Amino acid sequence: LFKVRSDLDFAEQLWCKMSSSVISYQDLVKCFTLIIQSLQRGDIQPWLHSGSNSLLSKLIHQSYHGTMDTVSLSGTIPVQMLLEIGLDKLKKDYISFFIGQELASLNHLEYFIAPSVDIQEQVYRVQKLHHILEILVSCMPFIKSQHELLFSLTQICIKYYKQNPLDEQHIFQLPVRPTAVKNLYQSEKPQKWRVEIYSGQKKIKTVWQLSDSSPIDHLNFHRIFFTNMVTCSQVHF
Amino acid sequence: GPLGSMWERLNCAAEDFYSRLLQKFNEEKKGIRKDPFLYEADVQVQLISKGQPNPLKNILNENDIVFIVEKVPGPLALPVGKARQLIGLYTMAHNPNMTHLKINLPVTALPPLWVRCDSSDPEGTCWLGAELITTNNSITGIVLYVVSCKADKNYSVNLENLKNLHKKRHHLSTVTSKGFAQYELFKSQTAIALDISWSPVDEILQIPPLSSTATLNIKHLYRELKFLLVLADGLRTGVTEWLEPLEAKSAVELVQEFLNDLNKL
Repeated sequence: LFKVRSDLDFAEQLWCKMSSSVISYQDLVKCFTLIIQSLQRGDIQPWLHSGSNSLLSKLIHQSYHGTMDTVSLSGTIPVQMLLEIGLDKLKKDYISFFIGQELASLNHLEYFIAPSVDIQEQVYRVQKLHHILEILVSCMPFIKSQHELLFSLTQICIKYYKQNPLDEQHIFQLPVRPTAVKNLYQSEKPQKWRVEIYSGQKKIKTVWQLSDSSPIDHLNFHRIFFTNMVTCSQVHF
Repeated sequence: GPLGSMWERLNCAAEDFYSRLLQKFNEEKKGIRKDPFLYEADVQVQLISKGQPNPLKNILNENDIVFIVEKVPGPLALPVGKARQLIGLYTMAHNPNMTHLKINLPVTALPPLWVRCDSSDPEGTCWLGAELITTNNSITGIVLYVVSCKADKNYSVNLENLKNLHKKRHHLSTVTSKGFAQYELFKSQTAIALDISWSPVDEILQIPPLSSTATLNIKHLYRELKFLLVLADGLRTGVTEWLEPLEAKSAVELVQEFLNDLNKL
């Protein structure tokens, strides 16, 4: 049972509430109107986790130590405002998962966390963090209690997603010791079994393989076993 | 084009193929032109770099940089005869004994070339490949690979037969072996398999020993994140696909109620 981040601040609790109820733009205007007035009236003193660049946090600091800006909740500002609050809170969820499980350091995550990039790029990077968690969750049943396997996987995923878009077909390779994975294969019937015969000239080979489905995607076939062979010829110039 | 006709050598079919392909190797060593180039309107050619899915991984232990050639639209296969011509061009374009009319620098070894075939050929060829053999910088030969694939109720194979078959065919006295097995752990991104390889093989269907080398091969979201994206898209397009609410209290009530609680100390 992983530890849920429950130490939520005013902005984060706001996000949780509004994220389960808001159904229109006017919802956002009215919700933010009440909070801003509650602040200008000085009726509340909310706490924030340090280090947030959201408009709301700004407007809160200005309420505590001084007095606030005339915001004007027009155009897309009320959307923006909730989006910011959501980003902070979600980034902090991910940080606490990865740091807390010792899968990565704050330093490692910096790219995904970045404040400087535009709001759609920040959102996009949260989706990369999520996609990393999905990968981890997918493998957990198999690399159960192998913290270094979990760790490396997280590292190679981070490395990949700083440089690459989310939509690319990609195969991650995670080196694993056969002992750490014994039970998953030793009594199991393999989906493919391949013997390759060569000699010094490692390019020159004969290959036999058995598969329980077609190893050739373009092969049009119009319990079945699939067998295939690879043979070669040397040609000298 | 000039291919198959008297003007083939004359108009440089091979050299123009070798040049085209040299663009990509030289290109992809940086830019990744996400377009497989149309060599012959009906024939396209992709290079496979990085850690992208390699179609040859299904049948081979090596994961090298490689061209894949196929019929223009799963992927489609050229007739065997056509694939053999293309394997021919690639071979000649790298042959030192071949007169060159355009290319005036020594030819570089290009990534191996592989071509999807339709079988339809007595011996049921599904792939043809060509790989260069280079001594230092100097070329010397090519390996020509044939792949055939059969599906049946039965199968028969003998570790000794394949050992000899390799020995007879390539005139050799010793021979070693490398084993590989794949186990599908999870299907449905979303696909996980375990790849295991060892040396040497002493048994067909041998169970990979624990000293084998191995890797894990890895190929309604929750509401808060879904809401996030809803807001993001709305902001981008002006069309917000609001979600059904979870709470019976409206946004405003929940917020007012939140505010009430924070005023009471």
